[PDB]
Amino acid sequence: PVTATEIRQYLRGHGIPFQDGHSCLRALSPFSFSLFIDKTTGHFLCMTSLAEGSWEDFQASVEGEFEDSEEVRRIWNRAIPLWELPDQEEVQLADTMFGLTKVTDDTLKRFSVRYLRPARSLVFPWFSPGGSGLRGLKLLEAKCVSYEETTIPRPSAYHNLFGLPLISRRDAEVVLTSRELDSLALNQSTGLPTLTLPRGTTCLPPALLPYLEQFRRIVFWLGDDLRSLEAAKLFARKLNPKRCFLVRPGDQQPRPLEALNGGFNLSRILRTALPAWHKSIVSFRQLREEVLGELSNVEQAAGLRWSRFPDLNRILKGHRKGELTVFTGPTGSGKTTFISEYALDLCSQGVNTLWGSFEISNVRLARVMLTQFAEGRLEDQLDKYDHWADRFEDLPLYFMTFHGQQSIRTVIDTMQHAVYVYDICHVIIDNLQFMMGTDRIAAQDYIIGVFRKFATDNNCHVTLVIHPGSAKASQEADNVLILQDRGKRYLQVSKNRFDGDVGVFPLEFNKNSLTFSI
Amino acid sequence: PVTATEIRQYLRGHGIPFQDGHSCLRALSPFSFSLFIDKTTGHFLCMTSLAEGSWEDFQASVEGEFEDSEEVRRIWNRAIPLWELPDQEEVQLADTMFGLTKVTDDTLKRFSVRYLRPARSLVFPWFSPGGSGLRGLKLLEAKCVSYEETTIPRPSAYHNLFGLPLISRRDAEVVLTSRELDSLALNQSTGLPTLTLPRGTTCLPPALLPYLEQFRRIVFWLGDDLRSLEAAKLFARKLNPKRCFLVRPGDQQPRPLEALNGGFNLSRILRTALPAWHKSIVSFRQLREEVLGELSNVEQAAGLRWSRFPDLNRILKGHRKGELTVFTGPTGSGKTTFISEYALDLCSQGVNTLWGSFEISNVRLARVMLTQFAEGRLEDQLDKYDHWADRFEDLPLYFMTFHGQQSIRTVIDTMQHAVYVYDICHVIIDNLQFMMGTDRIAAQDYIIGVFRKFATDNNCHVTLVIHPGSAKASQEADNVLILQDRGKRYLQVSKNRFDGDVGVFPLEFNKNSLTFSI
Amino acid sequence: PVTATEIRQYLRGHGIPFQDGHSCLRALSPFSFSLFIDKTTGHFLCMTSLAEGSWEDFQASVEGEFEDSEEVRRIWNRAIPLWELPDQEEVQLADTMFGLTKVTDDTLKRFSVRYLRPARSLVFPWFSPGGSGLRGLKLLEAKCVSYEETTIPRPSAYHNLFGLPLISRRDAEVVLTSRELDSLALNQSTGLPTLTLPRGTTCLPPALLPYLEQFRRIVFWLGDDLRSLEAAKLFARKLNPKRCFLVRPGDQQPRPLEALNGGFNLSRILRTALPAWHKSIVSFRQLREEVLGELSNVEQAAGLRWSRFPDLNRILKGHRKGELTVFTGPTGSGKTTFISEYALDLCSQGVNTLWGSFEISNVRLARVMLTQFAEGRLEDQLDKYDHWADRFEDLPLYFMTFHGQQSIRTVIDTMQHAVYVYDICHVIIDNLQFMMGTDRIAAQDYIIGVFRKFATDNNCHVTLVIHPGSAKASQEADNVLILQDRGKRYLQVSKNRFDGDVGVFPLEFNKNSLTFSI
Repeated sequence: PVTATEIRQYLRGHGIPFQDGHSCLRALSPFSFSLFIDKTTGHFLCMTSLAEGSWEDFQASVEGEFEDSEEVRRIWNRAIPLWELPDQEEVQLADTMFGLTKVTDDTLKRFSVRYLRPARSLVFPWFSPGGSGLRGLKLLEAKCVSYEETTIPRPSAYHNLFGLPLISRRDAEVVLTSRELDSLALNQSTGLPTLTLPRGTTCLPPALLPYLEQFRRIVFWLGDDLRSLEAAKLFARKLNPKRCFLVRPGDQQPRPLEALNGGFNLSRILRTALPAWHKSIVSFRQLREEVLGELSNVEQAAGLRWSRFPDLNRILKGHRKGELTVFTGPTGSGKTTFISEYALDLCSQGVNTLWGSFEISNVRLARVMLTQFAEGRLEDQLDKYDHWADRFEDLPLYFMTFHGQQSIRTVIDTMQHAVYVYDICHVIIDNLQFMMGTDRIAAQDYIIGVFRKFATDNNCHVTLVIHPGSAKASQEADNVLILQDRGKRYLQVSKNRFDGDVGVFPLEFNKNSLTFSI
Repeated sequence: PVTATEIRQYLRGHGIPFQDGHSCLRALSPFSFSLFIDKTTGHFLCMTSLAEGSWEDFQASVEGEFEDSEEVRRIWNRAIPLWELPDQEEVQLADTMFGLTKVTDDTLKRFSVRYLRPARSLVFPWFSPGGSGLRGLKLLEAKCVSYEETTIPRPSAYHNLFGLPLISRRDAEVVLTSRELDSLALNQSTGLPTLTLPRGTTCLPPALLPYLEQFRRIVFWLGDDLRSLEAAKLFARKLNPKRCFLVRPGDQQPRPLEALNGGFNLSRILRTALPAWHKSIVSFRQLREEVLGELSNVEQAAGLRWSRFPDLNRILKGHRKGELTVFTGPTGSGKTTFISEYALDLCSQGVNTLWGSFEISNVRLARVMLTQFAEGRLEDQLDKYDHWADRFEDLPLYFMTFHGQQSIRTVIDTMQHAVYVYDICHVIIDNLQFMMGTDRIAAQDYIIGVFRKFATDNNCHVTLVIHPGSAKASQEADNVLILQDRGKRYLQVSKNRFDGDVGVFPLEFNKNSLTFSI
Repeated sequence: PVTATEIRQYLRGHGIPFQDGHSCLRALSPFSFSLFIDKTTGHFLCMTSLAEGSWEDFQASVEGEFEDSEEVRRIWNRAIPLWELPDQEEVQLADTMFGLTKVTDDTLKRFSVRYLRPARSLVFPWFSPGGSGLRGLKLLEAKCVSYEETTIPRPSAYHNLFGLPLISRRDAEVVLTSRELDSLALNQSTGLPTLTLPRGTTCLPPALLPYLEQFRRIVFWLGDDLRSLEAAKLFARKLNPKRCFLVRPGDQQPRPLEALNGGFNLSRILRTALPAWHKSIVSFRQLREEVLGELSNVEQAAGLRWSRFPDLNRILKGHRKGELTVFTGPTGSGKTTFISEYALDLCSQGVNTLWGSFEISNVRLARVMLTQFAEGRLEDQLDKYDHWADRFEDLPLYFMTFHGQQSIRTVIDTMQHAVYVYDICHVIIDNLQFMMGTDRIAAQDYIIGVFRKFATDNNCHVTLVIHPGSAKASQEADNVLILQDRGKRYLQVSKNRFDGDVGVFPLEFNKNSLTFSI
């Protein structure tokens, strides 16, 4: 709830000379403008003092922390660099499975890419911004051709930008890659500075924003799918899209790793980058690639495909961004368990989800959702609980804890804050009456319009569950889901913004596994 | 009705330099910042002058007390220190009943733990903050394994923090314990400073807050039950939860006394303390312990169990915090006696209750409630009245006296003030019409919403008795209780927020003992 | 959303001395008044520094770009000047096809008109304002007598004013010509300075306005049709019509190229130019030519004739300027495809069109409109896609991208901004309900009146498609189009402002080509 003007006037209180630089303001550090203040969160960070915290921490600091030490040097010491391997069969097998046929040993030395023998996996080190020891390791394993990502520490704390020590202060152009292998190929040929997102197209933590402040031109290259382009656009809004460019996906525009392997020239691809910022009026030139992609990716024109609800997939046909849907049904039918299952299935595919359930006792909700993840009854499997707990704490999944605050204004800024900090791509609220907290009809209409305004402006998909349909709700909402009863129930959809397809299908619910089936 | 800004400007009137320190502001004492002013009550207290009083007393002091002397030194002189006992059988029996097998004699000397021979009970002394003589003694007796608590003077005035002289000014970390024996074990192993609450998880008087101002990190450890965690959270709100941490209860997280006896490492338990302050958005990491506890303590998921209303227990299933319930019934059925019985039974289990009865002549109400405590007729037992009077004046039970004030705003701040000063966990108001004080319907709806807002924000359970049901009351309220007549009556519940269970059961009322039965 | 006063006060902030000159203010360049600031867009441009950008760029420039290099010198080197050709048959054939019988070799040397041998086409060079190398080439080819226009680079970026180096600073009179050959004849006889519009009567980019600031008297001569006169009037509003004059079309007032060839005196035509600015009251003197033209051009009294809807042409009889029409029909009839076809057919004749479609996913709309341009199915013709893409990116066609903005005020200024920047002569909005976002009826009436006010004031034709006719809409609107169903549909018109002709005709829609037929 702190605006940029409030940040500026607070700095003027201490008389600290600050310069408005892109996203995070730069000023001389009181504890050459090393001090950086986040525009939206006020999270301070110094390039020299290396101090981080909240805005309230900064306020208390002018009046009058972490080590992250883990047994990770052992893994580094027990792994051999790829370019220092005298073996012939081992290295040839290594590049074939990881697609490193065209990767030269010079790039390996520059990026310090290491290889581990016990599991035959790549090693991607994390270097401290201050030149200290290793901060973490990222491991990629090839299985069959599928790549498995494993990192130490947990992915929620993994904030490594590959090539950060390599890039210099005199560099203004940087290209971001969703993976790390494609970054090696991109730097090998173009030679321009490049960086990799921590968890790919999952999310971009704001802590990494100050490191990218120096660059003036930024080109996004995060895959070869419409989902990657949408993820790039969300990332663009954080970094003042007036200073960044995009590379549209296409048949002739593959990923940098495949482009070098396939022999296609990548300099032309980088040259045809289109601006991510547009005026209120645009021409067809900035849309030629998008229309071509939709013409050959009609399956990608919609959202992701659910792996547990084929019947829902054949009617809704996807889960887009910005669209708002409303779910409703009679009480006592467990309409709160289904939405947890619906969110969990989408969450398993790499979608950021946020839970703002009210009057549900979210502690109990976490238990129900975890049982759904286990696809069974966890009471009997209490012995094997740590294994599923570790698997549970790697998906993008977050919860909202409101103790006394219930106003509509309060929840909006917190939801907006959540999107900025963790790239929340999906928000679900269980009870809307608790937010309240002809008057009831008018109040219900007002809050629904606010959510529709928030969903459209922020492009984040929002799902509202209604506890007793409401007047004027259908016009504002894009989709409707009704779970009626006849533990057997059926879902009926009578409004589809994207497709205009309606229908109804039955469902079978089992309390043993808390998972619906048909 | 005095805000923090009003406190600050009043200090600026005299020009006293004050520093905003956590909860109670620190300033130089005019009668090194010894003077402390409470944020909510303004109760001044000096570390050197040792002067206490109300905010109005402070205002009158700048313009122009107690001794608490009791025959308690006799008990101390007639008791022998545990570490100075040459007997062998006596000391071995003493530790077995009190669970002091692993307690070393060095800890006994440090804490000056004494033992009394006539009744075989522990002695816990109270030391004055200024280094004066003893202020009180706390006695714990083991009977069968049950511990009985007896203190001199009365528990309402017992404000002793065990280990207060022991802790130094250069200590920033303190762990609070609900008992005293576990504090001895905690200090024996960890060696970190620790303190004990006066009456355990009952309440924390604000007078003890300035003594804890010096510490920056505070860890709560008040038992191994969900009730203890809830009590810790209420205590956290008083002491700026941004500077305190919590230890969640669990099977692998026992009390410090049992942890040392059981051999479990306690350093790990202290290391995994989770912050008591959270943002508006949280992840699953800060909820792993809570969901595990609810999975193995399903009986503790609800409130306490009544010892006198099994029929009410089988439907309501508990008495939670923050939930609001409304009681109603026809006049002349003695609906005011039942609520006194309902509060008294919960009060007997260690729950703070406040009475704001209007148009009931609370002096008469005290007589009725006391007769219910005696479980019979006190008219015949007038000879044995002092014994029950002493037993009556040790439960947490308080009353509200409103002579002329009837406005809704006035009662809200007084109720809020009562919670801050004595940890009021339950508020009951007999008559709502007296507070008033289509107009009547609108006024009744407004005040009910205010109570619901107050109950939810402060997490204090509030019960309203309605004197003739009301429109729009069911939606705002969480539970409904109706006492209809057919001195035989029956209670019907048609709304259960926590469980959704409804029913109706008869009751038999006897005027001889003023206690309902079935 | 920046007014002229805001521009003036911002300049006063830096203390830059600025002089209010006609359209674009003149001031001393900080990076003799070389700096020019656009009144409506603030697009800065310096005659010496040669720096261009947006108003926000100017704001950021005071705190603390393009090359357009193409292989065009090869074409110039491979072409021979017309006056340097020793051939006799070739030059005689060249002038007969291009109508250059009366053109003298002296004019060719002065304007540096070149001729290319491989395709037998004229060459019109583009010179940089700073005297640098060639910026572009315009090619005119004669085929049978029809002239084909081809320019390098794309017409959207062609901003060449023929004769700009030739005209001096001491010239106050300039005559604008829609073509280039007529400019050569006009300068040959009159000898007065003259310039040519980049794409003729299509549009006048604001970037060319500062170059015409020096001239005080401007005479428009853009053809011999009522459309040319209307286009001249729209151009007049941009350049303060108080300083410009018009030449009315007529039988005795042909184009300058034909006037010299036909032997008619052109000095008299230039002398009888009428002012383009009039008071609120006028006499018949300034209307004698207009009434004569309408008397002999009754076919030109209305708008253009559609080349794909003869049935619609026989009833509506044309597409005028300033008139507002409303289109409506039942959903699911593809009423959004027809309006794209209607706009595309008019766009193919040289009419600037703007798309502000809402809830249509304009990226998909571009695909549908492009398929209509191909007059068939592009899925099978994906191999021959670049050829149609190049043909698609030369018509005047623009789109509006609104992500979160939906207010009526926002869309009005953007539409007004679009007209100023690109001479938008046609605006079509697909969904009006999305702009919203008895109250609905009042809101719908208000926005329709705003569009009617905008259409009448700006003389731009606006078409609104209504998604369910509305009350009070017929009175404000000028024409109504209804597409009912009985994929066969029929269009009914029941209101014609210009003609008063009503009727209804059927239509046949084919999904293979997405083009209606009868």
